[PDB]
Amino acid sequence: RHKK
Amino acid sequence: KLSLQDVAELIRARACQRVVVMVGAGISTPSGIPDFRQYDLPYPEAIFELPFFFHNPKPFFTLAKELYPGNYKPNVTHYFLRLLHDKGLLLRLYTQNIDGLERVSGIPASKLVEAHGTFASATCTVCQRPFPGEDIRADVMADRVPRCPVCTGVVKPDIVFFGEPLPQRFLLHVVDFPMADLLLILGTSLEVEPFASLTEAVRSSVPRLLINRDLVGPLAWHPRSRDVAQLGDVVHGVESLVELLGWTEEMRDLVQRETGK
Ligand SMILES: Oc1cc(O)cc(/C=C/c2ccc(Br)cc2)c1
Ligand SMILES: [Zn+2]
Repeated sequence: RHKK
Repeated sequence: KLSLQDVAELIRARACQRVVVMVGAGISTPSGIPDFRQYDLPYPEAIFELPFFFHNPKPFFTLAKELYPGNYKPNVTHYFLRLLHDKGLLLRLYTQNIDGLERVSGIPASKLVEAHGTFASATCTVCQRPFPGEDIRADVMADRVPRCPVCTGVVKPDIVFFGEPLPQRFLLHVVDFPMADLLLILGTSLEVEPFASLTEAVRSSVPRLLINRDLVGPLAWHPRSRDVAQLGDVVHGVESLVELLGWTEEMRDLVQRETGK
């Protein structure tokens, strides 16, 4: 879910 | 409303024992590393874009060569964080920088979440074989593009690029932020998600202390009553905090031992  | 000295006293007494730290570029410019907006780039972000990188990896490798160890050393802000570690107070240090100076200052990797990754290890872009960073140092240091000894794919340092998942260790936020009794934010606004709302993830009983050029980000946007801002030169703010903590001598000890000052 968490992407740069 | 809390002052810097109140926070210092909570730390001197161990009312604060489980410190969660978040840092950005503001702690690295005092080491002589510039911030972020001629590498031969169509636009700045292209250096951390995978398509651009597959079409031209040289600019990224030029940055890597400049950031590999030996070009920069940690400064007092890194060494203050090391001191937190040494005094049994550091639960975790989340960093957006890629200069590796947190590790260099001797904070163990188990205390670090290098949320934009690291040059210390690399990965074949094609077959995903991992490789230690020193394995590609020769090639990077001679301006050759490193290639996979098996499939020929470009081997890229484990810097996180745009569109990639944050590293797996980023999952520690799920447990560190509820566990923190003190949140310290140094040298970043935390404007980008997810970092911004992690500032919201601590409990509202938890002081949030910002040492930064200015008051910006979610501490500006959604202030809570145990927030403290210490605005100005980051180095000066840290040294003030150090001094209220009574850690001046320990700081000198540590800087001399690690850097020969
Ligand atoms: O928060 C940090 C810390 C750090 O040590 C480095 C960077 C990124 C540097 C960079 C250099 C050249 C171009 Br073009 C784009 C970005 C960000
Ligand atoms: Zn490969």
